Amino acid sequence: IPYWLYKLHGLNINYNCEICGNYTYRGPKAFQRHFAEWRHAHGMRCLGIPNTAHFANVTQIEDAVSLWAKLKLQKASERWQPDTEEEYEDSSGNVVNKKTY
Amino acid sequence: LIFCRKQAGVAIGRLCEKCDGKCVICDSYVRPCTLVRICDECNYGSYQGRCVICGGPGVSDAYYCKECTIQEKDRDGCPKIVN
Amino acid sequence: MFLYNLTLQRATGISFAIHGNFSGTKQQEIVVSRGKILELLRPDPNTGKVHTLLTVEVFGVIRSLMAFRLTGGTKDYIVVGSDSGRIVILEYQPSKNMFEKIHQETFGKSGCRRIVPGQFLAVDPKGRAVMISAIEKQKLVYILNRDAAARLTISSPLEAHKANTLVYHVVGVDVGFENPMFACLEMDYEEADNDPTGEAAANTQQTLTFYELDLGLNHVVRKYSEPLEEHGNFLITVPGGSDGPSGVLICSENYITYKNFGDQPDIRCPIPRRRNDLDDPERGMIFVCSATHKTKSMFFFLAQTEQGDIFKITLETDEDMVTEIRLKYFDTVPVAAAMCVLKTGFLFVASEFGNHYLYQIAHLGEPEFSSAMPLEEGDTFFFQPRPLKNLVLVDELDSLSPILFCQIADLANEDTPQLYVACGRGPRSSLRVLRHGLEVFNQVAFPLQYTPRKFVIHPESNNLIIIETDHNAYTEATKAQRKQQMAEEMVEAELAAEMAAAFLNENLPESIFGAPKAGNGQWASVIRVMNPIQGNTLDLVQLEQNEAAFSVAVCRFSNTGEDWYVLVGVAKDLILNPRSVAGGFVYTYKLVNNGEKLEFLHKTPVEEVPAAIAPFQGRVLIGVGKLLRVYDLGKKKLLRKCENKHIANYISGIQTIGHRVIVSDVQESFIWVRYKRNENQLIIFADDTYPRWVTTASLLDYDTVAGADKFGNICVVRLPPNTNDEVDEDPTGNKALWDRGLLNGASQKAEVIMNYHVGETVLSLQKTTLIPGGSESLVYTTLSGGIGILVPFTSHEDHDFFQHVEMHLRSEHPPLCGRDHLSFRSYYFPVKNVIDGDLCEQFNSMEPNKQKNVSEELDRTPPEVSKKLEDIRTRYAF
Amino acid sequence: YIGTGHADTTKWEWLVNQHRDSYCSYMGHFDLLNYFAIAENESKARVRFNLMEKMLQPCGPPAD
Amino acid sequence: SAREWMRICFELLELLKAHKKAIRRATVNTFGYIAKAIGPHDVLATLLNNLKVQERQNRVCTTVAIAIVAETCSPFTVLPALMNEYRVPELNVQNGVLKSLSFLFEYIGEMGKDYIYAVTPLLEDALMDRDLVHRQTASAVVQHMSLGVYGFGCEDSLNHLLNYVWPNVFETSPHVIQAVMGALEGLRVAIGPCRMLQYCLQGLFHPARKVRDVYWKIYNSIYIGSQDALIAHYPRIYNDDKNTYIRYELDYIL
Amino acid sequence: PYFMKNHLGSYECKLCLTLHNNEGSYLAHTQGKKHQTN
Amino acid sequence: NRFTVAELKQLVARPDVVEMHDVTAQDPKLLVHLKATRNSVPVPRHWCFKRKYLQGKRGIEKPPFELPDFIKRTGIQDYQKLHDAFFKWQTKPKLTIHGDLYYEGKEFDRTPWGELE
RNA sequence: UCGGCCGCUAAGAUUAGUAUCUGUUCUUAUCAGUUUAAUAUCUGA
Ligand SMILES: [Zn+2]
Ligand SMILES: [Zn+2]
Ligand SMILES: [Zn+2]
Ligand SMILES: [Zn+2]
Ligand SMILES: [Zn+2]
Repeated sequence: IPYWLYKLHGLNINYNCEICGNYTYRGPKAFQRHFAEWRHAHGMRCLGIPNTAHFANVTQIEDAVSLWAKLKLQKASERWQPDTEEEYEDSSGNVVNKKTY
Repeated sequence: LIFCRKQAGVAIGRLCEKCDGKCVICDSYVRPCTLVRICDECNYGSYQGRCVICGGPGVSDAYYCKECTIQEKDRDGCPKIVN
Repeated sequence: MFLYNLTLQRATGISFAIHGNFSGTKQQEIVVSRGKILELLRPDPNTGKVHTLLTVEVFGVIRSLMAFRLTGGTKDYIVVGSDSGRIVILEYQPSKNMFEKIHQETFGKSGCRRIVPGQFLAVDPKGRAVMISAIEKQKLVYILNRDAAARLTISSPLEAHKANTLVYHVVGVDVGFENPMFACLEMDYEEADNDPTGEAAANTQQTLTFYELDLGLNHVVRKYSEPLEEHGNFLITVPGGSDGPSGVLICSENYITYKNFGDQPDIRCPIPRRRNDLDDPERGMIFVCSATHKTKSMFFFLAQTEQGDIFKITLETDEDMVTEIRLKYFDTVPVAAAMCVLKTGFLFVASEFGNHYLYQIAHLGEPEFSSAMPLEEGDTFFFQPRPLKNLVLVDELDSLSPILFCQIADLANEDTPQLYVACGRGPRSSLRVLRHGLEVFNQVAFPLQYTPRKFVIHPESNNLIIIETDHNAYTEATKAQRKQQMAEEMVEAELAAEMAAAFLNENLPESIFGAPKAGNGQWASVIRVMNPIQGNTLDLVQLEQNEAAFSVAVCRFSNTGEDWYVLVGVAKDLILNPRSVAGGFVYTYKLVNNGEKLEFLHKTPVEEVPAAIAPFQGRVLIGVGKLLRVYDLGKKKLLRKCENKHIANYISGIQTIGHRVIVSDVQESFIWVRYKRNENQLIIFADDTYPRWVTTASLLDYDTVAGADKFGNICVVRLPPNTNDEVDEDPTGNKALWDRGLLNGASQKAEVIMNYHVGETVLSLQKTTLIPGGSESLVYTTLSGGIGILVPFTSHEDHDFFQHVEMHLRSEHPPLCGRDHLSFRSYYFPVKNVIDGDLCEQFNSMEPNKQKNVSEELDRTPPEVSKKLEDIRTRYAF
Repeated sequence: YIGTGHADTTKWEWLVNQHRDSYCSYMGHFDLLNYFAIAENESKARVRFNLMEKMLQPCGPPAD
Repeated sequence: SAREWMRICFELLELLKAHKKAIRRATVNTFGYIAKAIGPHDVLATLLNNLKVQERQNRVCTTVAIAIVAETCSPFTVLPALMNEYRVPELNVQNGVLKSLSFLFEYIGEMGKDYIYAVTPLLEDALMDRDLVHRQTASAVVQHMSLGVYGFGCEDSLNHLLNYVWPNVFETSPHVIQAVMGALEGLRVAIGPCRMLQYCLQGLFHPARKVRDVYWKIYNSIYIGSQDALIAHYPRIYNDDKNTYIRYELDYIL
Repeated sequence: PYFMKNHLGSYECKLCLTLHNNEGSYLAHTQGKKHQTN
Repeated sequence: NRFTVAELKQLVARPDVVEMHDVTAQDPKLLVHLKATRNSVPVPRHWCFKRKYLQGKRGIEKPPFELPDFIKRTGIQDYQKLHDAFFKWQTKPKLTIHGDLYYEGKEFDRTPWGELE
């Protein structure tokens, strides 16, 4: 391949993903596409994290875990939790949850 | 090309024969609307009753077209082209 | 859908009022700007009744108004500063009864812009020049003269721009026949924008600056500038040229100061404060408006404070200079937008809100305070407010400004509905009942204690339940406690005891003297049950200090049966700016004794202001901040049964139809929510594609919502067909991670089908028939006291005719203050599907030759055009 | 024209322009001013004077 | 006679080669006078065939003439034939059709509202075209269409076309980018400053100076055009540590 | 074979994806390096 | 002094909009906030593509433009039929929503109120 | 992933801009600076 094309495609630059067991992707185009490819997906399955657009451009393992921790708490704080959040009355106006009811 | 853009006064802009009908902003022959006002400095002396566009002898009044009026391009300043 | 807008009752609020001989005769008239309407008033000097001679819609925002008379002139002209980037001079033609536009000079773009002039307008006292200014940077001076035909002429504008400079106020200075001068209160912001310590901002001084217009050299020079000790809020032109000393008074917080260019020392007098005032001790005082009365012999100014007290201000001059400023308390009237002294001995007070008053000046004006009297640090002048003495009330012009809430209903059993109108403001608030009829609408007013926010009609008794709330206000219990401690501090600091006992017995009515301003974040609120027939209070609940009621609903709960409950949503310790709140409460009352008495049940705490409460399916929806909760009744509390947490900002209103809930956001407009009964879920299924600052909403049909916004617009949003509202939440909660929706909101979008800018803020919208056997209209009421309708065309033929009439009138009869009509109606969004019948009815007011020209274009005759215009008016609303 | 920006406009400059335009718009639109006078329970004149006073440093001091 | 005017039409087609603009301008008007006399059918057929020429002076004057014929005789008589000529696989013909539409929507003004939905699919084709001139001329149509139908509820078609005009804001070719900016100024009036601001927001603080330069030139034109309207439309920016960015008065409730 | 006329009336190579004003431009292209490599 | 993409995604309410080049902005917090705003429209994807905006559309034998059905049934491919085409038979085309930008590869009681009688 | 380098448009006027083929496209050890969104480019070690 001519050297001008190697530099245009940025194959000179080398990018690492730890979710891929330190697999190096040459060029930005190859690296920005892998986050949807198989190797990254498999690495995210191993961590137990769904491979969403949230975790694109996230290469380190410790960051992907902490971001997944943040997201899971965010979505749980978004959603209606009728098992703990619904209010019931037993007798004489004592406020209780659905389990206690 | 560069328009004077100075605060326009009471003086009315003129067009020569060849530029008659043209909007001074967009160079359209279509739908004259608002009458053109020019600044005092573009009107004073030998520049009295000269064409807003080219600078030849004025014969008719300059107008902004309806499109320039809707866009409020008539509010931008003295539209005499000085270059 | 195509609507036609008509005004039923024009805005009654007054923004500006000027005085002069507009007819040319010795009779004095008053030109008043309601915001979008210019109106000529003539008080009869014999009767003391104000007659409206002319009202015109100017389809713009009037931002300033001044009267000028050329030297040796006999007729006053009107100069208008507006939101069109044009200065307009008008002359009233008494024979034709119309305002003729004499001159219209264009200088900039339209809108209420920061740097394009229009906000401030000043005229040289001898009529030789007018200055129009922006809040920032730009000032233009137009030379005014007359030609050989004695017709007014206007020059090209001379500019007087300075970068980075804010203008607080401008007046012409009465210099006699010397070169015209304009005094400005200015502040340079340049050093503030460049200092990250914030120290320059704190050390920035307001300056008084005098721009002189050299008539010889044809340029404006900034001749003198001087910093001020404290920031002035406005200037008063002082009489000059041998009818006074010239110079200006600067009104600032706590002080009135006289300054003149030259060797005049500055003279400063403290503003006198009410003795034993219950207002928060920290607050100072500003004059809100001034009037000058120049008799040939003498001059005085009347200036009103923000508590409504008018002071007569006289300048004592010795050989063309001033030595002292003297202040005498004159009378207390409601806080005025404008006060105007008519030479016939009458004073017209255009209230800031509510009814306007014409008083007769019985006596021309107790201790006389003065700038020459010594005063120590902390010490001030003290006067005692007392009932009217120098003024006699002769006429009272009714105004609905501000309309805060409205219900159109037949509560009186008249078959024709009445309009129940919650009018502001403060202790001058009222519930007004409006009937179509002659005594266009006749009113009856019932007083209220605080600004009414909302009311609801109890279905079984037709009693109103009104919540009234004011910020900066004491409850009755707090005001009593404050009065007892002030009487105790009076004695502590035998004669004092007699003064304390007098003070506790002195009860100055709040409707007249104003309510005591408590501080920031202090609220007073009441829940009032009122009979709408004669407006007697059946029940009044005073809430605790610093609880502010913002929402109210009357409803039955399914679990409890037939009993009616009232729910009031209250905020606890709300600070408006910066916004913070200490939670809130929903109070629940049972409404008993045939809807007369409120019996307290319980108070349920909530985390945010419960700003909207809507009965829903035998339970209630409550919007608590940005959370939409379903609540059921319970025994000790309302019980939370369902929640949606996906609403963007803050819930300003909720409307329910079937299982759809339309939620108003404060800024992100309309969100459609489906309630699933079986799943017990609230799911957002659709939203809008524009920010709207929603004030009010009305459902027109099952898919269509009409909304109004803070900015004066009305919109109608509709769900497109095959909008599916049956969408469910993922039980696992995995789809929430994948689905991102559309444009960072709901996957389905509503379509805006109508946009129109009314020009005034609309706080109520209701779909109703106004006249029996008539057709349904969307009625709206504005905060300027204006009532309008939007009515649908039924025919293409009729829509096409009025569209053509509007097209011709937009060109043939363009708005008086130089604005483009289509631009003004498209102020925030492009107008869409509304014809303005306020413009189309100006056809009747046109000159007959212009009526003939337009009608020929329409291929009709002027009587036939007028008939069509009347036919649509009468179908929907008289 | 004051309030235009360019590729180096910062958050603070953009927001100070918006706040200054907003306060001038409120001073210009009568009903918007009415709404704030009623909400705050202040005179319209007091409201206007308070807006004029915020025009100097609406967003707090510059970053640098 | 009908044949006499048709012979004149052929002679007028040659007078579009004239050096003086006053002749060409007078020739263009005469084509509309004959169209009013005879009918637009056969005079337009003559004009559409004169779009196959190589001279740019002669072919632009035909596009003016076609639009005059569509102004004299209502555009519904002219448009079906102009839409068909767009199907001809030639560059100057397809550019000629677009150029005729540009002048057509500029001449008819408010009558545009009846012909927006018809032309919209044709303008999408052109805006999707690789050719820069197809995109440049269709942007001029959108500009004149937009200003013509302002106040007549045709935002749905114009916002649709904004989706095909907006990706050309990164074009560097001066006449192309000037046509795009002119389209955007037109759509600011017709669809509103709120919409245009919504297209700007993401690019104002974008990392590349390629995206900010452009987005600020657009935003500045909206700002200067609509300064007061934007007050309602600015997005909420949250307070930072040092600075207060919330407009709290707009959050007050009554 | 790879010679096609576009909807604009110009000519394209399908193999190389190169635009040609005329037939002569395409025939010079077929002699060229880009076409021979493809 | 720049955030990492990892560090910015922790600090923002919408980690998914965050892109690789966003950390190189002069204000990444404001940028991601504006990218998360309701009804804001993404920058055209080709701002960083080497090839110009539509230049990559080549080697396609796209068919001649299909006229709308109401113009097609006129028989242009009668002046009252030509009037009925635009004023009777004219149907609104399939339009696209706010913010749906075109890119190179994209192509390939229930009674209403205020209705006319 | 296809840049960089050496016929058409403006109702132009009676000159300004811009697509497209051809040909050429620098192998780098390891880092740094200048730069840019990134890369490249340029300059050192
Ligand atoms: Zn990976
Ligand atoms: Zn000039
Ligand atoms: Zn023009
Ligand atoms: Zn000329
Ligand atoms: Zn090839």
